[PDB]
Amino acid sequence: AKHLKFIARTVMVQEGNVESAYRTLNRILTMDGLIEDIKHRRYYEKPCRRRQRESYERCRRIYNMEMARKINFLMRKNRADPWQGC
Amino acid sequence: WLIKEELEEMLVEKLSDLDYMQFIRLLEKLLTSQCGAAEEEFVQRFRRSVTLESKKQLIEPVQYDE
Repeated sequence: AKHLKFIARTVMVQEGNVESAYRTLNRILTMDGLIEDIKHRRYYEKPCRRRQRESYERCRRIYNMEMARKINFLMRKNRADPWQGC
Repeated sequence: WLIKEELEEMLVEKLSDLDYMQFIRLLEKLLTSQCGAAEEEFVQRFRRSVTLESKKQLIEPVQYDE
């Protein structure tokens, strides 16, 4: 309200491609967490519920990152069979 | 290639389906190489000739009347 306008969350259109400009804006707001934030704010999430979801999201990210690391590590041996027949 | 039931008789043993595949996968890997004469008599022991039937139509004889 007190800030300058047409700086925040503003994307310029290139060659009249408004679809690509909108997708870039949506990707910006998504990566910064604004889209999920706006959605969660339509109805009040109670503090006990927010902590439970934040704890679940933090544990799921850890488990997913740890499962990706294991697959990356254990995919080095995906090469062809060196001792086929034995 | 011979079928599992024919390999199971050359060996006189019982084989799984995957046991059969692994043996065949290993023979194909032997053909792709520069196999010599000694390495060719061995593979032919496991190649059974497949007889291809002729689909060509049999022609009736041409007869002559009185």
